[PDB]
Amino acid sequence: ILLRPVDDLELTVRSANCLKAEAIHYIGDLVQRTEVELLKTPNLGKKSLTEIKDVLASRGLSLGMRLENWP
Amino acid sequence: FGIDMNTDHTLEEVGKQFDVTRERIRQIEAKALRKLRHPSRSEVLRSFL
Amino acid sequence: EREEAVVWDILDEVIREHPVLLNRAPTLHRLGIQAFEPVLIEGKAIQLHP
DNA sequence: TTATGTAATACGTCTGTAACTTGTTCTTATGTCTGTTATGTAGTTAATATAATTGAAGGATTTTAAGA
DNA sequence: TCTTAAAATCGAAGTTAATATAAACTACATAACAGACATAAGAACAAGTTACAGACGTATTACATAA
Repeated sequence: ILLRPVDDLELTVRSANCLKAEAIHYIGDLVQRTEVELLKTPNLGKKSLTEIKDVLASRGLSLGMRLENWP
Repeated sequence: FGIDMNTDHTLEEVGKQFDVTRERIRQIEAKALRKLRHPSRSEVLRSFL
Repeated sequence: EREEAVVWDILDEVIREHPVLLNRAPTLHRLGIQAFEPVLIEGKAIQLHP
């Protein structure tokens, strides 16, 4: 799952839009960032972030883990 | 496409289901098509090539 | 068709206890057809118990 | 003590994104009509000529109907 | 009661892959093939209608400061 691109998460056009604007392309890039780092993204609000959290937690994953030597 | 159905239907009678509008039916079908093309729900269908 | 190894293990598991019927013509009596447990062998000839 | 003024904080909210939907407008695939050529059908020919036809072959036993 | 012609039967697999002779002209109607046009179906763009998001601005309360 760590080797799939972000679009696989099936994000709302608002979300995928924002994360494609910050060059966050890979789920490792999603997880190594924290909640506050994402909430600082322009046009990334609280409810967008909470739906990212819900969908990513659907796949047994969570925010904030440290991945060594990524990638 | 006529799945589980005797006949195939064009945009007209597909609209005749709830609202008789052509371009909405087309856009709905295209949205469904790119949604299915998503690599997450198409591996089971790609095996039939 | 590619004859992979796992195909061979699967074949062993299917033939593990599936009997096969051996026949020789002319079938003069009912002993001309009998059931045997197959053992997979390399070759092209059927090995028959004496 | 109490006005005052800064500051945290929670809630409206104005605006920027995006979904749903229709107009309409243009393009193309298809069904149909029409004209022309090839195909398919049919009728006729008037010295005279007048009982096929081609094979094919070392069978050995039974049972069952016709003929007398 | 005795010939005499017919009728029927005659082991399994296995393999196997065929041939090869012998009217014409004319007249008519029909079917097929090609081309062009109209129509129905879809593709493309643009607009409108609508609610929600995202961060800002505001309002409220509590702490600090001033009298």
